[PDB]
Amino acid sequence: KNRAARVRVSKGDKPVTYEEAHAPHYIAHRKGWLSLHTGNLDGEDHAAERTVEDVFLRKFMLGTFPGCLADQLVLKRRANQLEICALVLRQLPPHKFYFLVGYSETLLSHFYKCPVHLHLQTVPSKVVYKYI
Amino acid sequence: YYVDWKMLRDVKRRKMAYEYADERLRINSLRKNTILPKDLQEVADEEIASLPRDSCPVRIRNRCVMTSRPRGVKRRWRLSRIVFRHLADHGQLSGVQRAMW
Amino acid sequence: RRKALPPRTEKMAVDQDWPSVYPVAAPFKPSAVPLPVRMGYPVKRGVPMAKEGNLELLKIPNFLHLTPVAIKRHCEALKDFCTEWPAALDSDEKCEKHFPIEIDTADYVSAGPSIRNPKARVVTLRVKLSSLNLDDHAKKKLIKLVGDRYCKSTDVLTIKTDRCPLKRQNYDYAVYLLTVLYHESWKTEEWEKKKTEADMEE
Amino acid sequence: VDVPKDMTKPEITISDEPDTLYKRLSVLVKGHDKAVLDSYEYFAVLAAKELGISIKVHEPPRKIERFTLLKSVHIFKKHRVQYEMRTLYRCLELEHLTGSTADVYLEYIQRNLPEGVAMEVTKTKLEQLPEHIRKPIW
Amino acid sequence: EEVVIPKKKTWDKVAILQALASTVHRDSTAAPYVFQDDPYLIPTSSVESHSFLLAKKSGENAAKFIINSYPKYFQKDIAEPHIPCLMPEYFEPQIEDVSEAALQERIKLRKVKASVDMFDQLLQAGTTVSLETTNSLLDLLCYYGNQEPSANYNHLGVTWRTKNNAERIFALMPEKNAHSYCTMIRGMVKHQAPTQALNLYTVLLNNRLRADVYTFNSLIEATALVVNEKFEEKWNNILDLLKQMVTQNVKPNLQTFNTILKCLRRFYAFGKLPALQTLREMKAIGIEPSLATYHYVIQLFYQHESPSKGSSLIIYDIMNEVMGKRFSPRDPDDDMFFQSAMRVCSSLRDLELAYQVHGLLNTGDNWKLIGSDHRRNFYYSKFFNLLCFMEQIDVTLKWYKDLIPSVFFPHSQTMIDLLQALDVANRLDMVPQIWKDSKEYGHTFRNELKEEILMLMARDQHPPELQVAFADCAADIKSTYESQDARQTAPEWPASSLNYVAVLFLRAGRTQEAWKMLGLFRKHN
Amino acid sequence: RKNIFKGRRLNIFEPQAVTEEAPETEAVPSLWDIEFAKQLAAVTERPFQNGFEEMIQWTKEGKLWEFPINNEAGFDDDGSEFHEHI
Ligand SMILES: [Mg+2]
Ligand SMILES: [Mg+2]
Repeated sequence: KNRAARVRVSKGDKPVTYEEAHAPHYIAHRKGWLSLHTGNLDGEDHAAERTVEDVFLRKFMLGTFPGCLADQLVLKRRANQLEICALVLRQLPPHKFYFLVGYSETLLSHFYKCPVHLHLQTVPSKVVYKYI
Repeated sequence: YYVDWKMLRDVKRRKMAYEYADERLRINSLRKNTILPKDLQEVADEEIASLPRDSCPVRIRNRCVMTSRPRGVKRRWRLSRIVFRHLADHGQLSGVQRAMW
Repeated sequence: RRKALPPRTEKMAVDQDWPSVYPVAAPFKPSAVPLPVRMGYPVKRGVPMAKEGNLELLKIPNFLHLTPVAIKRHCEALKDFCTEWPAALDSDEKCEKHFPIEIDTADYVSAGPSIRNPKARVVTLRVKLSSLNLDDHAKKKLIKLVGDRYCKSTDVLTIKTDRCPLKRQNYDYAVYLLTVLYHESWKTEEWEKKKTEADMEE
Repeated sequence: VDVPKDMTKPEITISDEPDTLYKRLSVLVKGHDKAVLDSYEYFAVLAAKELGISIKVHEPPRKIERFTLLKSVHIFKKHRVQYEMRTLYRCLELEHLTGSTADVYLEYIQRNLPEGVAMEVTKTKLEQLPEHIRKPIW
Repeated sequence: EEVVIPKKKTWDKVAILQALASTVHRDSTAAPYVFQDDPYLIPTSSVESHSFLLAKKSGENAAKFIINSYPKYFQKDIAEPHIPCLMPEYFEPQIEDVSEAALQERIKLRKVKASVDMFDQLLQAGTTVSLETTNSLLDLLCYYGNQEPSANYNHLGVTWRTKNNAERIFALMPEKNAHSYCTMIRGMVKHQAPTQALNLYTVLLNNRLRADVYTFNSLIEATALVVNEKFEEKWNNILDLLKQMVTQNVKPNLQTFNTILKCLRRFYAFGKLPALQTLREMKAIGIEPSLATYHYVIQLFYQHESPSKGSSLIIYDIMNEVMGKRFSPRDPDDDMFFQSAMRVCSSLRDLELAYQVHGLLNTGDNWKLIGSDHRRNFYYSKFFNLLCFMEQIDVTLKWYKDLIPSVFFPHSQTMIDLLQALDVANRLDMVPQIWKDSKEYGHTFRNELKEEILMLMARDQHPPELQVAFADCAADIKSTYESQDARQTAPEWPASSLNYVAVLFLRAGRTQEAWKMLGLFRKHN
Repeated sequence: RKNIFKGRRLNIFEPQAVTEEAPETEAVPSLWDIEFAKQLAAVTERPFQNGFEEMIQWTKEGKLWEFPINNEAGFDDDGSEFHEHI
């Protein structure tokens, strides 16, 4: 039985978001790609450097916002600027969010030597698509 | 820390090759040409072999940058086949989808 | 604790100008978009999810900043930075008559911290031989000298340069090849009289 | 009602250098999703028509890249999981475009490029004969 | 030939965006672009704006502290073309050897303790030191008073000290030029020590060394502050410095005249005529007055005088002169003109005068010279109050929507002014929407605003359609009293507040709700 | 009824027709002049009010590319013609 990126059925008491409720074979059929960039085109180079930077942001954003992160990030790369879209729960005071926003924008910009955009959308809780 | 001691040795091997990449190229040019006298070529073989062992392009090994699996690594993404599926099945790689035809 | 303010969609005017809300490319903000849009595969008996808290509406590259109303306003302001194409060069035939040399160059744009693409240094120079001043003997020598770069059907000569790192160096090298080939086709050297009857093109 | 009066301040210095003439400009956008390219074509055509460029749009044939990887982490080589990368093409040709008009059109096009696509520009610059060729030198 | 090649157009690489930026204007309902567009993060009051923005500003400083603390973690570069504005910086001296070249690095890196210690070692070494380097060392020490500048992490009285290193090194100088005296005088005047600066100028005259433009700028301020003589004696000294300035052929700058007008503000009566003479001199010299120059002129003529005939003449002539002009920054106090200009219009109560001031602000990039956040709030505070009664309510509401909350958050007193305009305009139908907007604008629990709204709604009888709307607003107001944030210290229900709410729930077909209000009077006495 | 710009002025300073012919910009920069530049610019600069305003500031600072994109921007190869490479 296939087990790649799936949540198993357990009665009807475990909530599942839209991203986790679809099997990996539904990619490009029901859900899009969490990250979009030129590296994986047909005749374009510089694909490995984009991948490793993508993984670091998955680990940095998750640790920068402990517990308050809703689901996976969305990474958009236009020109030389990097846009990060996140869904964050209403956990920290708004003072701390702006502190982390300023801390993240400056630190990543001086590490990858490229401008970074960090846009946040706040939700009361995790959005539930099935079960519950 | 690199993920394994094997990965650490590869970094030193790549660094050593880069330093002696130009010197080896100049010496190897003499060997690979038959118009120079054979006496000079024999001296060239002694000098090129006197260089440190780690400064060899062939000894460079391509591993995965995440788990350092010596084989089963795609060259384009520099990732092992297990790690590549882990990122691709979650939709974290652009333009990568399950093949259906 | 802190509460959630109502979205600005309620305060949005009926006839307000949209492009002022989105001047540049920005991600889809559910509070900033008055349009009620639902996407995602629905439940067996249900409706697709709403626009708030939906990642599917966030992955898509929106075109809210390129509305047709904004496009006309954006383009009209840019009309100052333009100069008209000459009217006499209407037919493509006259373009060849007045300009016999065309040069092909390429620029590449990709998402990343770097722009250096090694494939952008290529320069392609194409010249129609019928517009030059080659003689009967000089033209035959030029074809035999340039090799396969000349097409016998379209009578076009193509020169490709890749050794120079930059496009300007290749462009200066490409034109250098064209002029040195013309000045050499007119030099009837002494050994040229040693022609073989099997080497004659006619 | 209250608006910033005359908030426009660009300068266009007309020099004495003759402008560069391009015989034909080709733009080839490549991406993974057709919908983005369909909308991007509409944006480019609408802007091009307003500037008066008389462009033509054609769709080059697509190509599909496939590769196969093992399924499990140990043995079981009779079961494979395949993957596919789809790159969709769209070409927009520009004819009889001046150098000054080419610069603004490209930068306006490039700045609004979606994050999931890229493009290549092939400019066919035209010019007269070189000085040595034009000036009679044997 | 029948073909003419048109001439190319050359433009800067950033002017293309500015052409598009002209088409797009400010958005009425949009929060400031600096803050996030998310409603949970959108500021709700002017108090939040300072807290939110400074928190983000501290984030940049916090991150840059990490970058500079560990330079080795950011040396990797993958930026093409190279961006020198993202590479980590260095503050420690890159050269640890004792040499003149390494000494210059410490001076340029805003290091005071390292420079003075290394300079002493250089002197003990016997190696010669350039006079310009010595003057450069003095300038760094004089400006900060032999102290360190303000760093991320390691008013009354004369800040200048007699036992200071600046005087010690100045005496030790073998050769002293005009610049050495000029920079010493400016520091003394800056640090509220003009007695020493004037004495040094006398020695400077004995040295037959001409003073630069900036020296006379400090001397004029120094002379007035040293003694407390009358205006006539001060003015004679002021004219004396100008005559000496002509002898040395020194042309005063814009700031030379601005500081004179600011100091003349103390003489609110005797300095009116001399102020005009200096202003006419500026036009003759050729130095165009900036916004700050007119800022001191209007305030000097504007006092607590009922006639204000002279002030009216001052402002009217200026506004015609400044009409249709775009101003570039030319004075550190240019940002205080717009706030000061609105103060004059507040007393004169001239709406037409305010529009000329506001129209000037919206021309070109002149809006960037409004001032700080509190200056911007104060500038719009007086301006919006004038928009209430001086104009029809129909246009007043349009200005209310555009300016608030996009530009500034209204004050409690400003809300009272809006209510007065509605009452005068015989329009009470917008009261429920005003209260709803009041809660959004940080005025949820303002006792002053609550009383005014309740009194106006229940002042007179209304048709049942309008009465229900007032009752719905009153019910929300009643809920606010129940959930006051001051209940931790002391919850207070005003006597008037209870009365009007009880009366309000009578004529809206809410007789049942009125019964519950009867028992509140006895409970609250 | 009298304009404030018309009347008696101070005649001590003669009206200067022209400024300095050759400014000394290529010399040791005085500290106070640099401080004046910081003060004048800091008051002038304001937090970004629109997306376009953020783009132009980055473009001048070098954060963003100079559109239209040329792949050889910032790399002139020591300003050498093709002869040094051929
Ligand atoms: Mg291990
Ligand atoms: Mg091998």
